[PDB]
Amino acid sequence: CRIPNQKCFQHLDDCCSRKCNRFNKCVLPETGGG
Repeated sequence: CRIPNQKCFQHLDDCCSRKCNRFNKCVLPETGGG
């Protein structure tokens, strides 16, 4: 899905995973990058 490696914010919904790290960046889910 839409690549989880972007910047994530509260009202910023882009990364399909919504998995964010300590740098407020999206990270890859266990599902992958579909």
